Amino acid sequence: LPRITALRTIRLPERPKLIWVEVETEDGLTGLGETFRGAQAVEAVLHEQTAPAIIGRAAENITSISSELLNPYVGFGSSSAEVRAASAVDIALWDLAGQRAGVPLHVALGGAARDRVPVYATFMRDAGVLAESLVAEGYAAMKIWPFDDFASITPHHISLTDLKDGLEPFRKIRAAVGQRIEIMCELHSLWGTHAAARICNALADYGVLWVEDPIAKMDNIPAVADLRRQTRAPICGGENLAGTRRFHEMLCADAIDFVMLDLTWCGGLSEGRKIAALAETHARPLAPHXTGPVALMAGLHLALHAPTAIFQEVVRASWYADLVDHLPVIQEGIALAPTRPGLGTALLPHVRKIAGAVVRESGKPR
Amino acid sequence: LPRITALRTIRLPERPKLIWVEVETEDGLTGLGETFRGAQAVEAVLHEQTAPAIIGRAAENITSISSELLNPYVGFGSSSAEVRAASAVDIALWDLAGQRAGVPLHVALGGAARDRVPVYATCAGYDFDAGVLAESLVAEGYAAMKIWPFDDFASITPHHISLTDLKDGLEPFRKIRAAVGQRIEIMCELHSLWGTHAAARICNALADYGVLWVEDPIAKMDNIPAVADLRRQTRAPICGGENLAGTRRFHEMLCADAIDFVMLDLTWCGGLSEGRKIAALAETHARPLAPHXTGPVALMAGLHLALHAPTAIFQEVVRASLATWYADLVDHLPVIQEGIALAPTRPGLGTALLPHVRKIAGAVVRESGKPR
Amino acid sequence: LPRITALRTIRLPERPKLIWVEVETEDGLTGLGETFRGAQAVEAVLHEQTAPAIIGRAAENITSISSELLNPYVGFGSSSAEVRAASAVDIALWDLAGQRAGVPLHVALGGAARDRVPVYATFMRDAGVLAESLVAEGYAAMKIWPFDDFASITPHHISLTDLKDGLEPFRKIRAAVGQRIEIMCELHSLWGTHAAARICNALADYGVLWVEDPIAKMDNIPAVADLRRQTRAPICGGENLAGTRRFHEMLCADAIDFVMLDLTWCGGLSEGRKIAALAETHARPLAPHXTGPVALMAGLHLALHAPTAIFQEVVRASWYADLVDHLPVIQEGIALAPTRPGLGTALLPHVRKIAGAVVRESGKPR
Amino acid sequence: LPRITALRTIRLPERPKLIWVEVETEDGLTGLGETFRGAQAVEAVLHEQTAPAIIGRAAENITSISSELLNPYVGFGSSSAEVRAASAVDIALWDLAGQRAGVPLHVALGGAARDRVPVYATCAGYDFDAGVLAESLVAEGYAAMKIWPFDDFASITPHHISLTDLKDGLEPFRKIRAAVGQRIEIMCELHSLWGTHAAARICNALADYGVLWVEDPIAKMDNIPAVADLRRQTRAPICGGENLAGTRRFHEMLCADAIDFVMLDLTWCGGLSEGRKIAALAETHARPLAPHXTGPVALMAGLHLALHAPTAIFQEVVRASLATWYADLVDHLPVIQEGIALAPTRPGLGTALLPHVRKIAGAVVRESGKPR
Amino acid sequence: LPRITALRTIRLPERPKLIWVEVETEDGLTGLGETFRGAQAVEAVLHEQTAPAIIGRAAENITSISSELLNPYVGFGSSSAEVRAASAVDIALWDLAGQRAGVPLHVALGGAARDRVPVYATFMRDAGVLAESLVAEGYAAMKIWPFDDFASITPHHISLTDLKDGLEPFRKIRAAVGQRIEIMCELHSLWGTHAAARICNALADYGVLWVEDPIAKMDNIPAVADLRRQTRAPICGGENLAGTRRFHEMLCADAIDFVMLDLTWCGGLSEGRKIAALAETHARPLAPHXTGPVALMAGLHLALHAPTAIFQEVVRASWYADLVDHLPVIQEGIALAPTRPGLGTALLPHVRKIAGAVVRESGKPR
Repeated sequence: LPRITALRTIRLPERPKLIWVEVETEDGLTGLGETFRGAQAVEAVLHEQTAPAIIGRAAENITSISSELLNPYVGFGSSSAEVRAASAVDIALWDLAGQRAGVPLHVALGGAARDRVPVYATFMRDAGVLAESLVAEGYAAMKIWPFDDFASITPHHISLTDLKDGLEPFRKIRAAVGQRIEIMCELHSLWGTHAAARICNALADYGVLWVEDPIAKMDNIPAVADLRRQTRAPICGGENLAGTRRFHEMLCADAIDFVMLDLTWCGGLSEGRKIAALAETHARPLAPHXTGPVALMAGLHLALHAPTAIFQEVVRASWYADLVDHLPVIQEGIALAPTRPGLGTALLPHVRKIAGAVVRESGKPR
Repeated sequence: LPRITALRTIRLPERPKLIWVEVETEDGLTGLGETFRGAQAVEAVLHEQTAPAIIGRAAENITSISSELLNPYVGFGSSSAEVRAASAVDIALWDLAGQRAGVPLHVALGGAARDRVPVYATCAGYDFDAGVLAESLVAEGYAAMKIWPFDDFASITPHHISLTDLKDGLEPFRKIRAAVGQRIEIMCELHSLWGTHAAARICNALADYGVLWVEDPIAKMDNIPAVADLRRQTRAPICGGENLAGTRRFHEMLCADAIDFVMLDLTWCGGLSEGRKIAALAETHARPLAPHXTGPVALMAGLHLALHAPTAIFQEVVRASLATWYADLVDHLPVIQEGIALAPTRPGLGTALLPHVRKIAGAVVRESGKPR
Repeated sequence: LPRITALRTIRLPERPKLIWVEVETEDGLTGLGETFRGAQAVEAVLHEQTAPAIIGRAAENITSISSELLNPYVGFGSSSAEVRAASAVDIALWDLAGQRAGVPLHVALGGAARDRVPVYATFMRDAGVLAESLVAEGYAAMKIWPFDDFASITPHHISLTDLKDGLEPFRKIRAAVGQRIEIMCELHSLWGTHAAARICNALADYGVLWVEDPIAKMDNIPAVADLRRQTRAPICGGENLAGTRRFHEMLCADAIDFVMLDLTWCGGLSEGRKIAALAETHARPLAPHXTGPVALMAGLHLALHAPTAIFQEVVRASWYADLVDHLPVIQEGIALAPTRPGLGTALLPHVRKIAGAVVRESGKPR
Repeated sequence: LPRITALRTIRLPERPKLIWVEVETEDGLTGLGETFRGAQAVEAVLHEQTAPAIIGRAAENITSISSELLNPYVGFGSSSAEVRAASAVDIALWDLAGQRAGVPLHVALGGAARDRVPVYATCAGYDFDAGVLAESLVAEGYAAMKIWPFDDFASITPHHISLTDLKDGLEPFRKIRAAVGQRIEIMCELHSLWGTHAAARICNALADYGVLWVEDPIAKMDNIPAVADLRRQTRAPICGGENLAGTRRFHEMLCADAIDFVMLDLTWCGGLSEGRKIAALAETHARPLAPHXTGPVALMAGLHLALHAPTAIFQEVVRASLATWYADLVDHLPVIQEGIALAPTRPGLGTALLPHVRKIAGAVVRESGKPR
Repeated sequence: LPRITALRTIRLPERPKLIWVEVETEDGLTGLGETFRGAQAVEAVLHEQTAPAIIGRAAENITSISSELLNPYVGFGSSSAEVRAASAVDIALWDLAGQRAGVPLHVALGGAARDRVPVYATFMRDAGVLAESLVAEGYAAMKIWPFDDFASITPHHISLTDLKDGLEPFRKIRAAVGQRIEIMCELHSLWGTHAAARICNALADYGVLWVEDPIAKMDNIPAVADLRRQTRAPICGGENLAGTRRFHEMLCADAIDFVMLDLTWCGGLSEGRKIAALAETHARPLAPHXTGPVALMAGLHLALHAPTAIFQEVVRASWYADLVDHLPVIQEGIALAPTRPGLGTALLPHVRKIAGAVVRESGKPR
């Protein structure tokens, strides 16, 4: 029916890590997608290789386009420039399916599993004070990463004295708010097995909800599974992983307690929907990750569709409002279900005319 | 002492999939590397991401640089544009180590395991009846040949192959046997095109032709359980790894008993540092190895690895009897006589871009740091 | 290019466990290696079997020579007299590659992963006092072995009363310095499964960094893996093991938390480099072991190259200075990266003329 | 009571790989043992290390002594010079136990399981057309023969074997079959020379010759996963263990279903105490066993184990019809008639060095303790 | 050489569970063996089936006779009447080998691994008082079974109140003697999985050395392995098991921490020697079990030979002295190595003339 007509990318010097992709179909509509990191490489993928492959294709064949884009000869099965490009396009295509059908993107996926989802907020100074305001604002959980700096000394060991400093923020939170908020420890994929296990064991007293991405890197499923087995710590994994294969393997190895994924990194909404189905089959909980405003809106759509989603990561400090027309409605630490058709957000008309914006186009723009 | 001072990429409109990378050091030397596919993406990585990370670093910390470049926050554990870019730089760095020490690259790696390696030729000339081909390949002394006559059928569907399409794909195997019998090895390339049923059906049907290996049967070869089940059910000899990257994926293939032979492309796997680690994996498992061959630098890099690797048995090459475009771009190509590649004696990689390459019409030349 | 020209061994009656090997190449240079235990047997291997195999060979083919030497018809896959000889020669050959290239040995290996590495020091009286001086000197860790004597009663059981005596030094350390130093318990491969597990469990309160070589002997990978699983104690293994095969097996069984290796026992630098790559693939930390001055310098070179190295074992009490021209520079419990080409140490000219030195030569000495 | 008083080693310039060990006790008796390869290393171990450890100990604590000598701080779990030295002493100690009790060695071990064992002959005479050989071996009553025609090809490369080299290596198998059909068993020795692909290719190609076993296919046989995968994929009958040592490695081979037959050399595996433990492993797994045969002492030690071991089916021997150098060095050799070795009736090992051996020209004789 | 000439059995109405077997060889010597339970069935096996099989056989072929006797068409692989008979005969045959060679039975086996072995003694009233006398007498360990009676209510559950009563003796021991004696809890193969795990967990605070035979019955290797895994309790197993096969399976499953065996039940000394070698390969400790005086002497011989033996079970209350000429010398909780040839004990001449003794003979008695 309606075919893909043009592909446009936008980069802004103010945000060098971001890239926006707009896909035009012949019916006058335009879909929005986004991805994060290696923005020039992604731009190059989208124009050099993605546009020839997708322009002229019927836009309704989203899953089939995803399969092809997620399956390049090199760079498949990882969050590569190739796969970030594919993720961006897939979001724009689901956006378009929602527009065409006049329903929110999560409904186009197959429907809402919930009308709203708890959000968590994403400390070196006084984490207890921070915990107080977040509790007051109604946030059920908070995430902090106070061990990061220590990995620059060495990722394969952490001193007992450096460990103790890293634990202070958790002591401060529990002293200030007890059990009134959940804590997540983010390890950013920085550590070897021994350091990871040392941190995980030391966190026991603080009752964290999860330890996220403990091992460098999280494609190391045997290392994560052994850590989980030895320490019995709650492990979250997935943020920077892509494709059902690595997710399926983590889940089957019993390496993780929670599934995390970034819809702009993991392959996109079509892939993320498949990962949600894997999480459901294993009865494991899931939370989408959040970069730019589009990643956030795509994530929230998944968090409302996914049978086992429990949280959506939001930022508090994020300029998103300068780029797009709508953001999700968050009330007392709870994001509500969008009702607008499609993704429910679009770039503001001025974004192309921002100083030094790099705007590239393939095909025949409207 | 010697620090990295600049990073240059070259792209030529006639070879759109290729990219050459040149790495300059304070001591006046330039190292050459190369990679293949998504050349603009790779260029972008090299200049937006790699250049700021390596410029100012001592060039001699090859494996440390490689560890970093192979571990980006996104794109790790696969032949992503990130890892391809890393591989190109790693080749340039080993080139430099060879140069500084005045030794061929494979000696910088820790020594030759052999002074020559058997080759098989898959490509020739300027562009890139099986019985007649087999005859002349045998005449020229090649121990092995690789063909891929099933590829077209996968465009009908990658998940089934008819009995009729099967019979036709097997015709070239019949011809080779009828023409030369056991005088050459045959390798069936499947290019990661097929699902489990179609691959099993092809693998079983090839039994009677005594193929040396069936290469990359499964779409895609990160599907280790699918490959392991294939090898188990059919008992076919399986070669895997050409388009995979990093020690993790190879380590997993090998532990799962998924493959009989290890293949790798030195400009896709992470580079020579990683390839050296991948060769050690193979040696530990007692499995044989062959480097894959794209541009002249991949060829020379693969050769160095084939001479260094304890278990290397073959090196994929360009046909030595037929003049090739490689010869237009670089000063030196490996000596291949009678199905044998000889060990290079020159220091470093042993080949460099010809002076006119930077000036070719429509060449995109991008630079970071301070080119001399 | 330059070929191997002569092989010389030196034994000194003062140090009966040691042996030094010097390899001459035709370019005038000479490489130094060393190994420890069964020094006469090693001498016999080097002259009877190693010298015929290597004299006339190009010295640059280090890895290939290692493969042949590590692969004799009998005695492969263990720290045998055959494999200690091979290790000694391989160190001398890497020494020579560094000399030829005019770079430190770790650079010849492929480069530094770090410019310096923490060292640990290697108590029955008052361990707390010892802990004070080591902390003061800046040592991050210390290793003690107070259970050794009990294994001579029986290696398959340890009395609750003997256990308690063995634990005193750990109590004294923690009372005297708290968390200011790491402790490692060395079990010297002396114990059966039950005694090992008893010791490991009793050590929990003292928060040891690792328990090293708990089982007699550490080729017993199933016994070590079960101990690790049942007690969840941090296990170090490898000191007296050789070849990638036994290391690969330990790592795959999840038998260990830390990889230890002795470069004069394990097959040498070429083999040790491969073991470092295994450790890296598993994301496990590594520390080289230290015997004579050469073992120490070879170890330190590996500790600077190995992606996952965290410590280098040093002695405090070691006469090394009477034998060789250079030792590594240790500052405040931190060994710095050598800058001299090659191994960075050579026997002093007088060593051959020491009283009763046994000096044997094969080939044609300079 | 009777304590070990001295330890003697003998080396002869004509048999440079061999070493004999003699162990003296207070009661006037001397026990004989032997081992093979790295004879100077072994001599050194025996005198620098073993002698101080055993001298003064009661000779009757054979298994305790063995446990100690087999557990050196370095060199354990392999046929190291340490473990070879230990094995030689353990044989001498069981020799002594037999002597003191006035029983053949295998009876000291706990009894004969059989009064004779079938043998296969691999060596003859003074130096150490397959159809003609097979004919006379059959004529002489041997149930089995062992050949190793692939060894030379491994010096080209251990990681691949051409189809042509393959065809030639198989020729002796064709000849044996064409000459004698099913009248003799054939055993293919591979001597741990090959990588996984070359071994699989050889194992598969031997299917049609009905070989009893393919021996030590993999370089080296501590690579249990490689051997297990080989046996699984090809279903070939695999014999392993000749050059391995200690119960651990045998226990692991057996549990992994890597082998169909257990081979061991009593002068390399740890000795008779350890071999007895290794035979118990085999019995538990219901797997058959054969001792390997180097010098006359290894032969006699292997025979005793073959008569004792519950699952022993064969014993490798020297050809009984042809006079051998063994007869120059020792007083007694096993009775081998018609492909059968008879149980010795003499006490102890049942053979001792001839008086003139100590005096042979250029004999290196070293002693520790107090020789009488 | 000397052939088996006659087989004689003796039963005494005073001890209905026992049976003695004497084997005569043509050289005038006679060997003694023994077994326990189902004494009439064993008598019937020995005369109906064992005697025809062994009379006329050379006695020196002990291991071969054992193989045949342990391998009947029915009843192999268990401590059956068939296998108890075989065990009895095998002990008599090893006894004879020691006599012929003029050495103690453990020396005939291959030698002593130790010249002496610790013994442990085998409470509802006041276990603490009992603990005091045993400590005073020099016993390193004691074994009690206070949970037995509860299994007669039901073997598949134990009440929290019944559990508490069962634990009292352990509380009393630790209150009265602290860590001065080891405790073993004997469960007699009485319990299902849940009861066994409940008991095992509740015993943690009392620091028992082992829990022996927790599951009904100990051929249930998966049930024992899961118990060991879930509770991490030290498990002893083997007393009533026979043949290397069941032992090999327990050990490979990591079901046990200690190997126990009864030489009159397990197949005999030849079989027990093979089980000792299995224990050694796994690096697991071993203790022989003790029924009549012969079982005890046979056990002690094994405990002196077995590389990994740590204890020998002795009784304190045992009339043995009325039946045989020698018992082992126990000094301060330590049994010393026998020096007499053979088993080192023989029936007293009067035993055949005891009132109502049932004495049966096959072959031609002297």
